[PDB]
Amino acid sequence: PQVLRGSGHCKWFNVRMGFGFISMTSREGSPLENPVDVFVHQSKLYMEGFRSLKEGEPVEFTFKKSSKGFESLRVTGPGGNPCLGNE
Repeated sequence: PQVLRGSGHCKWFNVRMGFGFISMTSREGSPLENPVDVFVHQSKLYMEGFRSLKEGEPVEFTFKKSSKGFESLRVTGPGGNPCLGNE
């Protein structure tokens, strides 16, 4: 599938279940009128420690369109920094 680019913030993250939602607020640098949910699995998070997202943390990511809607491929913090997480 076409790799897509966006940015936004962590909407929520279920640490135990290993997944969450990103609220995507920009696509390819263009702000959205209507932010949209993007699924994110813990395995896609760029960071060295225990992998999760903190609610509200700003993210940049690649994603794809699947039969379920939008799903993350790789997620970082701003400027390609590691995600913050909850630790």
